[PDB]
Amino acid sequence: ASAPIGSAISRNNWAVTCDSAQSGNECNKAIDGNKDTFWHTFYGANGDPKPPHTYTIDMKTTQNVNGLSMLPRQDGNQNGWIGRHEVYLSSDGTNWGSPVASGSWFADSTTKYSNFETRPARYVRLVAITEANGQPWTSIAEINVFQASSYTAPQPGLGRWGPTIDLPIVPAAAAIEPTSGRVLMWSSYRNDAFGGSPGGITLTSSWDPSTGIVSDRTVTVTKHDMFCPGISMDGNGQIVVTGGNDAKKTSLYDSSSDSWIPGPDMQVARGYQSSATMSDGRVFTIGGSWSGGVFEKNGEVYSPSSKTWTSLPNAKVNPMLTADKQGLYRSDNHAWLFGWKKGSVFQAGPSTAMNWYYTSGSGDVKSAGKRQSNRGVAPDAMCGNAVMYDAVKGKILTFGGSPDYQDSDATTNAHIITLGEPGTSPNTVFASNGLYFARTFHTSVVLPDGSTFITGGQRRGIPFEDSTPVFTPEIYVPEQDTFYKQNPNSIVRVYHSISLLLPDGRVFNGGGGLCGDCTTNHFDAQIFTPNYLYNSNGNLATRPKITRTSTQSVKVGGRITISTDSSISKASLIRYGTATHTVNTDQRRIPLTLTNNGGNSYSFQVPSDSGVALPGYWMLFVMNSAGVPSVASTIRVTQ
Ligand SMILES: [Cu+2]
Ligand code: NA
Repeated sequence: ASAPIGSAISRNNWAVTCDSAQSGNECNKAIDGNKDTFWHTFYGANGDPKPPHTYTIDMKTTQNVNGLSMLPRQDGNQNGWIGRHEVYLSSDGTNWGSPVASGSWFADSTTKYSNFETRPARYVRLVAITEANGQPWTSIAEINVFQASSYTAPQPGLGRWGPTIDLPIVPAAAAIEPTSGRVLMWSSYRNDAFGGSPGGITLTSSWDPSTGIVSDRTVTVTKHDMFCPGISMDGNGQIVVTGGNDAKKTSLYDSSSDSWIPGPDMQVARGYQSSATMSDGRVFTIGGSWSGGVFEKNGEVYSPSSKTWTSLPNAKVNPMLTADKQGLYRSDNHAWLFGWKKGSVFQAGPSTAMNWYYTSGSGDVKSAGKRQSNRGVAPDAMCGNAVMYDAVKGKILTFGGSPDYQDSDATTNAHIITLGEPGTSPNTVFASNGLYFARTFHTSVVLPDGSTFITGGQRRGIPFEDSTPVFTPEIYVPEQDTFYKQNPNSIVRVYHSISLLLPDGRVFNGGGGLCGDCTTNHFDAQIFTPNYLYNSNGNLATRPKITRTSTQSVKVGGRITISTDSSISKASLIRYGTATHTVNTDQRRIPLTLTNNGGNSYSFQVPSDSGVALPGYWMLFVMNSAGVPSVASTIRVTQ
């Protein structure tokens, strides 16, 4: 199940309008209180008019609306189940604006919801764009609208949340398809659950930001239930998905061909391990006792060229284990890995102990010291996040998490780690005064300007429970060493949530749940628009445009020339992300130094070290003096 974020609005005084209604299937059956009766558009003898179909409610008065529920027909018949839809709100009945929510609902008879930020409205409209099975009708047994306790206008200058993207699944794993710009999401063998999988199948769903279309596909060709995996974008731009529900499998997603290819089986079965792309395009993984057994799981490395997994038994997992109370089942999970120079992999945590992993010969591990600051040694921070926001300067910000995976209080601890050469102990300091809010299961992304956006989580980690939610996101501004609260959202984002940076510079945040019958499944995502996209008036700022790119494929150390439509002050390269269970080993930012060629023509060199400029796809953003970023250009970085 799912749940709405508000309380049902009394349907007494309401007045409803339908585009069509078959007699016996009146518009009003949708608001009778009887689940046996439903509104149904014309059929048979009244003809079969195709969607869009629309349901408009006049609440007579103004309510602080935050959601809607749609119970489909409960009579065993599927006809009229709503697929694609859009939700609109109006104070007047004529001016509807942009949808506050849109997306697709799964094809079943369960109640479906639309949760969105609170907005005063007297009118609500639900547009059924499609029918779950591609037929013409639209049927609704019951429709409800929910209201918030109160309404507080977002504060100016602090970003904005919305709209809501409704999905058929809980997106507990997601990636950006670099060639298409779509967000690829997956759940498990089911849309809302992972427990009890026969393995071998995964439900995926894609959202296209340009069209707003949500497309779904069941992947069986790799014979892998991809829930709880390792995820990396290799040196070729293929997304490598490892283990999880099918503990030894590897599935490869090729963005180019929009397809899934079986990969080689790993040497060791794992679930919940992290994997990290290396300076040579190879993928290194270690740990993962969620599945495949609980024992010491040492490193192994994937070669995309030979398509083999090779064990690195001397890259030992032992030094990175946390002191988790549940033991090894959790202590080797979600390592904070970063591919670095010369085939090295840095492990920044969650264990207090940081380590250098080496991939030559049969592997090696060397101590990189303890995460600590003038305030003391940092405790284990399972599900804390770690972001490389300046790969050139080896800067990684770490924050949040808790000593144990669950039933433990989250911390506000935040640190800056500065990496040097593999093998050396990196410098670590405390980040400002730590987070404004202790959180675990939160997610984050590095933004075009080098700031880190952090959102969601709870103060005490209780998987599948929406308790102690943190609704106020924070942004860390490295130049200032200061954290800033942003406008809060209304949907709890705790365990199984995700965040990705979109090519347009906005953040996609969604998921949470995946517990079958629980009521904490969140079949949606929201978009957070950072204040760098608005001008002073609260309107969207005008964005610099990248008119020309000399090339879209460059070797490390290579130069790129661009022309813009306006003078640019800054530019950054952001590697495309992948995300699940707080882990994102693929995102990273490289600040670029620009050569002004005169005439709004500029060049920059990509760093010559492939451990900095990890191969794969990257997003190129340019910023005007105002700080407003362009939409990204996609550049492939090869060694
Ligand atoms: Cu999980
Ligand atoms: Na009804």
